[PDB]
Amino acid sequence: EVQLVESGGGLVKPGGSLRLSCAASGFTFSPYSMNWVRQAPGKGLEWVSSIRSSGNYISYADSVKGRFTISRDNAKNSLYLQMNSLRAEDMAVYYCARAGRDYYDRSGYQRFPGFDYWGQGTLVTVSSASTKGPSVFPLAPSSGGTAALGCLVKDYFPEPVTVSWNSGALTSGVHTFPAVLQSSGLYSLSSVVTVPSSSQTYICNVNHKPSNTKVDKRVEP
Amino acid sequence: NLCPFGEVFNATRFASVYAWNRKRISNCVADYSVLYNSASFSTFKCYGVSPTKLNDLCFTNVYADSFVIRGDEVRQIAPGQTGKIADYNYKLPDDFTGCVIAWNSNNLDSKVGGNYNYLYRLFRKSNLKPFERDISTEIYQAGSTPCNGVEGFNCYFPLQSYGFQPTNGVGYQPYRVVVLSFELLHAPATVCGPK
Amino acid sequence: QSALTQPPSVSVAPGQTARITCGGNNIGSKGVQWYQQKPGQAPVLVVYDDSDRPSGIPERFSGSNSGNTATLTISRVEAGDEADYYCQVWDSSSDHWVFGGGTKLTVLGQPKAAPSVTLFPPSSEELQANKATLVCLISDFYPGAVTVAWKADSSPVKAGVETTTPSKQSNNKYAASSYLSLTPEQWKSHRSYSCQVTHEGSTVEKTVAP
Ligand SMILES: *[C@@H]1O[C@H](CO)[C@@H](O)[C@H](O)[C@H]1NC(C)=O
Repeated sequence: EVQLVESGGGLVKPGGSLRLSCAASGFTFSPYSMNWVRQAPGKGLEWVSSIRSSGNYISYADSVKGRFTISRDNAKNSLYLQMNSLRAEDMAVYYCARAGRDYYDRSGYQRFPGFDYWGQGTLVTVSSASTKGPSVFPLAPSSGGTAALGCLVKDYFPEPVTVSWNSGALTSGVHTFPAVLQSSGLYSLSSVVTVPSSSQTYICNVNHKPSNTKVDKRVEP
Repeated sequence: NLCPFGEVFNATRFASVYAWNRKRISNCVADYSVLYNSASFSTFKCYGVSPTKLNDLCFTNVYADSFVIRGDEVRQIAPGQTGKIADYNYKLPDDFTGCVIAWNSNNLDSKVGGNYNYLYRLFRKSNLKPFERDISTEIYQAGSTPCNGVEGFNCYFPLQSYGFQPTNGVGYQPYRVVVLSFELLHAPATVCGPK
Repeated sequence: QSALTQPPSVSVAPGQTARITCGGNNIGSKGVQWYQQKPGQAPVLVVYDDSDRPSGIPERFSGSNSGNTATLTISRVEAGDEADYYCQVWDSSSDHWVFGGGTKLTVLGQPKAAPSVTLFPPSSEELQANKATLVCLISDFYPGAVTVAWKADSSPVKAGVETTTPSKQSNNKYAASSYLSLTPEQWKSHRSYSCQVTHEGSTVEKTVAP
């Protein structure tokens, strides 16, 4: 029904400036107040900002000060966050979320429900390091259920990396294992999918948005 | 003259969710105090307006929508919620300007053997648009094979019965809900408060 | 309201009720909202308006708010129930949404799970590229404590080993990966290279030969 998809993000240099977008489907945008939330790695949730359409009411976190601006296009059903002058503390997964409509109780006190619909999130990475593309290599079928193949994604910074199998319709036990931070600072990921031993060609579609690298490989017996 | 709010609230019989009843309140003066100073209401949520200020505003029309739902489903009546009642029975617009009032009717709408006369819609091809009513009894097609007016495999009756019994829990207990929508058209205002 | 206090952690038996407490002044006036965050996943609203529960959330999840202190109650807890839980309130004074620090639910006495180990040979393609990596994927093990040891020609090798910290999967058992970096000649030099995984004093081994 209702899905909020967040675009943008990637690698930003210290002091660099980054705009983000949140496209919305399934609900009319203006009546609902829309907010931005961030969670730092190994840290708790933090609220960045909120926008309200009625009076263009804008609220920002205390930590964001003159460097972040929140914009909403109700006709486009989209939410924007422009981030300028960025530091390491601003490195986090940023979520766009819809908030329930505030209501007045019988006494007339206003009560605000909270964040019924969230998004998948986008990661902003604040390093002074260059983006490096991944190298997608096949994993020949395993030797032991003998029913699992996979693909290897080597030496990619910064993450995320999205790892697909065939057209993405295949949901037959795909496991995208967590990546490793090597001493080089590059990440390496391995995906494996359980497949019938009796058997169809299988292609792993690897997409790295930060490196502009989209690679699909077919794993062969 | 005076608006017939009591008739909507104190009505002897209430409607099922799929066939929710609409009352048009117009050309009268409305004293909302009886509602907002009352304590018999378990749910009282006003969107886009404060209950205390309502007596001062004037509107072009008021719509009172009446139905009976289980207690756990009352949350769905509020705007922007998913659920069998919200998606298939009664939907409130995202730009809702009005009040939702609900109270327990277990003493009134329950029987020792159980009251199965209150119904809801379990199956529909598409989700309801705001303020849409479906009174259809057509058999639901889950497959390519037509039902031909008979319930069968892959062919189900769209409506289902609430089971209301006195011992059942409060969520499981029947609640009567009235939704007051205050409509402001580009036309002479016919519903006004005491002021 | 500008500050919400939450317990750092709470531990519960598999079948018993769990209560998480969010505390702030006049929290009941505006509303307490609770979120469940599982590792690797976005936050999910479990209760809103101090008591109302979103559709699709099990009836076990319920919330109350008693003045300053608000409690989130899970009537029957499960392995899936474990997550970080956060509480939220709105400030009219500062116009700020306030979040809690978070509470980690840990269900005690959960069944022990054996590690499944899958080892994959170096690519024909990488050996063409002249860089060799052996991948060892460990999945569906509880508890998330594992010791990976790599053996070269049935002799221990500690060179080029890189090991993930255990991470919780959707299937609610931890998962980990190990990578061994070797030169193509070294892969040719020794006939067998393979990964040994020790979980709860049990060593599972998988071997891949060129
Ligand atoms: C409905 O009944 C109550 C109880 O007798 C009464 O006080 C009220 O005036 C009636 N009308 C309403 C609520 O509009």
